[PDB]
Amino acid sequence: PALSASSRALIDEFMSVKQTHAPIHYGHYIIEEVAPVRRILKFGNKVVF
Amino acid sequence: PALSASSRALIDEFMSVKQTHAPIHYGHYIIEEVAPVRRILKFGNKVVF
Amino acid sequence: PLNRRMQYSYYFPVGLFMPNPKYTTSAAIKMLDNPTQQLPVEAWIVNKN
Amino acid sequence: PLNRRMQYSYYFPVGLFMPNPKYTTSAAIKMLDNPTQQLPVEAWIVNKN
Repeated sequence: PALSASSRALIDEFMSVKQTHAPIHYGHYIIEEVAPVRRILKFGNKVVF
Repeated sequence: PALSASSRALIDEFMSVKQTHAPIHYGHYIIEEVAPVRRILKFGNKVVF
Repeated sequence: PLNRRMQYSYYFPVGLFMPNPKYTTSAAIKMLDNPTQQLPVEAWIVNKN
Repeated sequence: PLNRRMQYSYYFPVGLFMPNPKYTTSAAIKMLDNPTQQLPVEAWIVNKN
């Protein structure tokens, strides 16, 4: 599964916290990318691994 | 006892925080594993051990 | 002969019911329901994979 | 020939819909709309850049 979400409110949550973030909001949903190539994601100065 | 839970929400909050997850919610409940084997629970990228 | 197969036993309840003074030791779980009138009906189990 | 090309297949769903008991597990995000009639239209993904 690739990195997907529903709205950008969960993408900007996932970049802030990557351990305590929500995978499922009220109707909104976000899927963490699990893959062999662990892609490094930058969004401004927030960065996850 | 195995990792039973009465909702998806208790699973997805037990994956997030570990030392401060909720054992007993309002009407739902989750059950920590005290099994002799110890499995890592690969959920997205949020493991627990 | 040494590669033996120990087999344990696991157990978990399905669809229990908390007593009527309900509570919650959590913060970041909000369920769109009347909390004093909810009980489980299914149990979620994590697989081997 | 040591620089080979692996080809993974990535999939992600769009426009899904949660069950009617709708929960949340991040107490930080708050949308300024109704939570109960909330469902996504799209899916935000990330590029290679």
